[PDB]
Amino acid sequence: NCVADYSVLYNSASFSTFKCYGVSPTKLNDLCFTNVYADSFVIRGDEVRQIAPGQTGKIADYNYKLPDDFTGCVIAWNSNNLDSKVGGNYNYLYRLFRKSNLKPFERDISTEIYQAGSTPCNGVEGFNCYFPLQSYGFQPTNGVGYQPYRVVVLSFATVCGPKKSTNLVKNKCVNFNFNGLTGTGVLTESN
Amino acid sequence: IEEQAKTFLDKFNHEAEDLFYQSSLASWNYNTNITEENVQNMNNAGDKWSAFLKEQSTLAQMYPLQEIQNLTVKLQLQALQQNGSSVLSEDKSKRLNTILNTMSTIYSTGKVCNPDNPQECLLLEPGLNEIMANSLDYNERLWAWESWRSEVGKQLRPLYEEYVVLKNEMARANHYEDYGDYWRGDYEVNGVDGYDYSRGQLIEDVEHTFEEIKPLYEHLHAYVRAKLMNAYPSYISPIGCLPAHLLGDMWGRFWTNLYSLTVPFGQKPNIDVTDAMVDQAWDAQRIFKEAEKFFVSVGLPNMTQGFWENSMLTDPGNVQKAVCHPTAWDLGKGDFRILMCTKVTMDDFLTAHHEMGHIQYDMAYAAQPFLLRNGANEGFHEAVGEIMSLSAATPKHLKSIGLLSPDFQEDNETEINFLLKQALTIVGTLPFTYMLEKWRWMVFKGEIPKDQWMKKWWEMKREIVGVVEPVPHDETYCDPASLFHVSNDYSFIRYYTRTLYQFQFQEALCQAAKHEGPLHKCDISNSTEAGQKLFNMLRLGKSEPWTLALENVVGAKNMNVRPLLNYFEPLFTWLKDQNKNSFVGWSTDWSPY
Ligand SMILES: *[C@@H]1O[C@H](CO)[C@@H](O[C@@H]2O[C@H](CO)[C@@H](O)[C@H](O)[C@H]2NC(C)=O)[C@H](O)[C@H]1NC(C)=O
Ligand SMILES: *[C@@H]1O[C@H](CO)[C@@H](O[C@@H]2O[C@H](CO)[C@@H](O)[C@H](O)[C@H]2NC(C)=O)[C@H](O)[C@H]1NC(C)=O
Ligand SMILES: *[C@@H]1O[C@H](CO)[C@@H](O[C@@H]2O[C@H](CO)[C@@H](O)[C@H](O)[C@H]2NC(C)=O)[C@H](O)[C@H]1NC(C)=O
Ligand SMILES: *[C@@H]1O[C@H](CO)[C@@H](O[C@@H]2O[C@H](CO)[C@@H](O)[C@H](O)[C@H]2NC(C)=O)[C@H](O)[C@H]1NC(C)=O
Ligand SMILES: *[C@@H]1O[C@H](CO)[C@@H](O[C@@H]2O[C@H](CO)[C@@H](O)[C@H](O)[C@H]2NC(C)=O)[C@H](O)[C@H]1NC(C)=O
Ligand SMILES: *[C@@H]1O[C@H](CO)[C@@H](O)[C@H](O)[C@H]1NC(C)=O
Repeated sequence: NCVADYSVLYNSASFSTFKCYGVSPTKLNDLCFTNVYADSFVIRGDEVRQIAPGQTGKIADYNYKLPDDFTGCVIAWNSNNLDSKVGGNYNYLYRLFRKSNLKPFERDISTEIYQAGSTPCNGVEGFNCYFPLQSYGFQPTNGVGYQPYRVVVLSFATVCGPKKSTNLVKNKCVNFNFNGLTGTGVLTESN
Repeated sequence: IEEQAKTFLDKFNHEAEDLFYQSSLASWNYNTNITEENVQNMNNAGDKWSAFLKEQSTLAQMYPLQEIQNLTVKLQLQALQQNGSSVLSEDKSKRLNTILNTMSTIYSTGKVCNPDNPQECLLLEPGLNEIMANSLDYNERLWAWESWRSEVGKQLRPLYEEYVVLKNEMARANHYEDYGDYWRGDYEVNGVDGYDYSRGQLIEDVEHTFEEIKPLYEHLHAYVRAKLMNAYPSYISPIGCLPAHLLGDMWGRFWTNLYSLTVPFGQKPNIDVTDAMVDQAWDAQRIFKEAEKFFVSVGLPNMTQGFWENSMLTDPGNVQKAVCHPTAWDLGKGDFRILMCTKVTMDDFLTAHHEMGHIQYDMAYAAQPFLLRNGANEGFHEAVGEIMSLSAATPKHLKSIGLLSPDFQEDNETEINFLLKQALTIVGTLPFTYMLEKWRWMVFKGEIPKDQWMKKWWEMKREIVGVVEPVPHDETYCDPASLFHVSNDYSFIRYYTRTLYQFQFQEALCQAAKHEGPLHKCDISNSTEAGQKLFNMLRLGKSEPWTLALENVVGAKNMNVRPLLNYFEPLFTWLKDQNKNSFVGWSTDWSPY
């Protein structure tokens, strides 16, 4: 239920990489659709390479699966100056292990100790069983592949892009389009 | 079963790198800002790093290595599961630590008193080594050389006779039959098919290559003797071994300081570019950017940007307490940086090519697992730096990078003046480098007993190096321990293998570069294949073994010395005309006293 200026994101100078995976970036004004959800998170720069349609590895298999048939887009930008700390900004959390492979758009927030091969386990994470949650200690001195990137995903009726309007020429023979009605004529101020 | 071992080491690789980072951050901050407040910080960070590392080792030990199939996970289990230390009983561990601390304090604080004037005393580096490097009074040197041994070296005797026990009991407890076999273990390779390698085979291949050096060394020795006979007349026989106090430092480890006494053509000035560096008014930034211009010219990667903000290349503007020791840092998290105290000199320009050549290694394997981000053996990690030094020392690079004028000229008298200074450094040390490891290998196995230690040492100085005791020694002395590499617990075979590999790594890329002359004249600039055949090995680290890595660069399944000897065929061509009336090699039986 809003008009979505999506191409202004694509034309802005701040973002480091942006791509779309069911749509071209010039058609981002022409889109109209029922509902969408926007996603956001902070991740390491070389691991953003997993955050495209259908891919494998770490985030894509154990946190956040994108499908090969993703009608959507992803936008990513460097964030050292706010999202890294000299002591390592361990507030950001990632999953290293989980059974099965995630369904596209699947989320999980529960955890149990991983028990690879076969063993019982009740805390401690000592031998053959592992706590799967880990923290990302981002530091302002990291090499580019380990620097923090701010990342957004767009999961493409109520939401058309911006409907462009021209100047309005009066007293002349003109072709015209007013909302959805088209014609040709002379336009004059009525009483 | 393997997924337990994979998930356990995947967790090590995600856990460890953070702790490695905030340990090495305090160590970086200490070395650039030296304060007790940063010493205590780097101590208490390094403590928590070790307390993690040793715990993860006893966890890795529960996983049976015979349940593994994959090669990667196997080498990372074997790197973390290894004891080494902590196999000793707690008292014997502290006794070894007590001996190590005692040999460390003896070597670092060892004063030598002047018998002409007892109120003046010298430490080793700030005075006693200076005599050996830059004085020509035979008796002042002989005093400095024998007084290091008698007033300091003697202190290490009763300690080395007990270090050799506790280190062998440590090796044995690990099922390495001696501590020499334990140090040889770096070069070992297993289960890779064909490219496997043995601890004992390292002895056989060092001794199979050493005899190819001897015909060159016995001409270079007879030449260095024929020149030392003019600097030290009546003291030296025309056929003799060389008196050890005349070899240019406290042990005779390199002949490079004998140049001014030994030079082929003292009437021709050997090349420099320190003048062109100050004529263009270069700084550390320019020197290292001209090095990055060399690296992008062969076509290796650029720096990761953060190298320039986070490295230190000159001293600070403050009269800040910081170490001037040029050091390559990999901190983890992709953070590569150099720390040094640089000064505008062509030696520092070669340094820049060398230390950025170390960072190109640290950078290339950075996608490999953390337990695997190291040199394929301890000789590779310096040989990969020194090829970038040697390519940059050439008159072709120096003229084409604009450091020599277009109308500067070079001649055959200049070519031999360079090659002899290379040989006094590269060839003269190889006998010593084989000899020191061989003596230690034979001590740790017990082929030399404690009642023949100093006896066999000097019999080997006379048989391998052609060098004679200036003054008699017996089993009250410890001349091996009077050197840093013995008293502070360092393996030394890395220098032999590196001094082989440097010339293999050179000639492999000289073929790729279409090089047209003698091996020293080679430059790997503007080329693609010379960067590409190298990058195939540089991306490995430890993730594939050195025996296989040599086949990717050179096409050799094992180490060779031919390439080194080919870098000296033009100098041997000159020695064969100079030395015709010389006694080639030496009489082992002569003595100066
Ligand atoms: C060496 O580094 C330390 C810490 O990095 C400096 O010590 C203090 O650093 C804090 C920053 O957290 C400043 O607020 C203090 O003013 C510093 N102390 C002093 C006495 O200035 C220290 O200054 C550095 N060394 C030098 C010579 O500047
Ligand atoms: C076990 O060995 C296999 C191959 O012998 C490795 O498999 C490769 O894994 C990477 C990423 O893990 C993939 O991109 C490759 O395509 C795989 N190769 C093949 C041929 O399938 C595997 O990585 C090894 N195990 C570990 C933990 O490294
Ligand atoms: C590391 O050293 C120990 C000896 O200090 C090796 O033997 C184990 O010793 C512990 C007590 O410290 C015993 O509980 C274990 O039962 C011993 N191991 C076995 C196999 O029974 C240990 O094996 C060494 N590590 C390796 C890789 O061999
Ligand atoms: C450098 O090059 C010159 C020219 O080739 C060498 O001079 C020759 O030396 C040989 C050996 O003594 C003589 O047979 C020739 O007669 C010399 N040439 C001429 C034109 O007279 C010179 O000896 C070379 N020096 C070195 C160190 O290689
Ligand atoms: C090797 O690389 C250097 C660096 O690009 C080349 O130097 C250029 O040479 C041309 C003509 O010789 C000059 O006009 C340029 O100004 C030089 N560039 C720089 C940055 O100084 C050199 O030509 C290359 N060698 C070959 C054989 O191509
Ligand atoms: C390396 O950086 C320079 C600018 O300093 C640039 O010209 C060059 O293209 C970069 N190297 C590569 C491989 O692109």
